[PDB]
Amino acid sequence: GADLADRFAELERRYDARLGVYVPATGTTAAIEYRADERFAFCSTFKAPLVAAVLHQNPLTHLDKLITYTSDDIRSISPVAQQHVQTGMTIGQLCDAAIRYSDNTAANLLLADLGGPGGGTAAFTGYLRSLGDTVSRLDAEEPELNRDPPGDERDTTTPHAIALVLQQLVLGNALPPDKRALLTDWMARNTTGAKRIRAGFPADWKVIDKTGTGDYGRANDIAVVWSPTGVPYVVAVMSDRAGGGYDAEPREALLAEAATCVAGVLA
Ligand code: NA
Repeated sequence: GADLADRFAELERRYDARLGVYVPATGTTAAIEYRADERFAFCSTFKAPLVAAVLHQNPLTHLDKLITYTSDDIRSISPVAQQHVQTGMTIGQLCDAAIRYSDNTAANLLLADLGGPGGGTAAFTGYLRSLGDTVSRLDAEEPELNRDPPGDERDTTTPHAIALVLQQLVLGNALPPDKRALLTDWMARNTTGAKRIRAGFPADWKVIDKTGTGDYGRANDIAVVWSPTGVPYVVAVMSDRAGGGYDAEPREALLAEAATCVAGVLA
């Protein structure tokens, strides 16, 4: 008799990694949970709820507010923002870049919009508290949030927590449907996750996601997937390879394989 947890454990051993998985239960399906209550660094996965917080806090007209910044605001990696130092970027453009290009400057600017220059990470955490998440915490802005040592609770979430956050944001009622549609669209057009959860699900499944990558071999992806018949699931996959040191290689393929196991039981 097979056991999916044993297969996740095999993946761990094969990649010399720690893997966390959460797929919330539905009316038709059991939860999938593997190290789901263990802490993993957010890395860039926080950018999706960040955009939700900004959407939540403001009228949609706020998307047109122009944010200006200088070259001294640029934090690697900022594929969009570093090309717009002269023009600035609107809040909407920043949300786009933060999700679709994992743009770090965009994320820091959004944190500043949310909670001001000193308060953004605290404001973000407070948004998660408002969704019922009492475990997650954001402490640093980009790029330091990717660099906490293993064991350090700063800048961490759990697969269970982030999955339930994403569930509420995309499938639930955390956002009104207009704002929900914007978040969903940005995630749907993400340029970063083709080799993660997307790679484990057949082509006839829709996948929207937000990736995260950091030190200690951290590679995460949080997604909402729809079956070919329109049935949605939230899939959170987190990993690290802390045993390898701060410069351990993040392994996208581990997330792809984890997602394959998930798809195998959801299909
Ligand atoms: Na400027």
